[PDB]
Amino acid sequence: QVNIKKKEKWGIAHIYSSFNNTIIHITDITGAETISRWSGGMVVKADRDEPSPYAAMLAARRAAEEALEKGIVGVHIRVRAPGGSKSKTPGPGAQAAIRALARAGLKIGRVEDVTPIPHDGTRPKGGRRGRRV
RNA sequence: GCUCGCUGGGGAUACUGCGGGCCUUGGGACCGGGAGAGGCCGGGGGUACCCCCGGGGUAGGGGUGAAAUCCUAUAAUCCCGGG
Repeated sequence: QVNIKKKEKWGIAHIYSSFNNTIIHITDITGAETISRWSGGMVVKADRDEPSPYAAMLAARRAAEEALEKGIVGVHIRVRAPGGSKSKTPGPGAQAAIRALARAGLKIGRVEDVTPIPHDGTRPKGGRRGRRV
C-alpha cells in the first residue's frame, strides 16, 4: 500500500437486502479489495433476527468502524435486492444500514440503483395466487 | 250455409312476376396525402438471469407468518474483471 495520491479513499458500500437476511459489504472504489463483510447471522443467531433492522444496523456499524481506520470517509451506497425468482424489493436492512452509516459518520454523495430489474422478465414463486400463509 | 281443394270466358293494371330500355341514390371499382403492437424475412442493442475463468473475501447462507428440509469450509453467500 504505497502510491496513494487521492488523499481521501472512498468506498462503495454494498447492501444486499433479502427478506431472509441482510448483508453489508464494503470494498474500495474499484471493488478489488474487501475490507469488511458482516452479515446479520454473525451478529446474532435466531432466524428471525437475521433480516431484522436492529441486527442490520449493528452489522453495518461494525464495518463502518473498519472503514474509518482505512480513511474511507465518503461512501456511495449501492442498493439491491434478491432477483431470480424472488421479490425485487429491498428488505428492512436497507433502511437500517443507511441509518447506521448516517450515525457512523460516513457521508453519502450518491445513492445508486444497481437492483435486479430485468427488461427481459423473471417469474417468482407463487401457486397462481402468489405466496400465502 | 256446408271440406268447399277443381273448370271456362270477358275486363282492370296500382302492387308483384318476367322480357326489353333507361338513371345514379345501393354495391364494387379509381387517384392522392397519412397513421398503425397487420403479416413475412434478414440484421442488430441493452437490461437481467445463468454457467465457467481469474482476482478479492470468511462462516454461515437460504427460506418463512414462524420454521424445517436443504446448502456450505481447501471455501459456499458475499464483492470485482473477463468470456
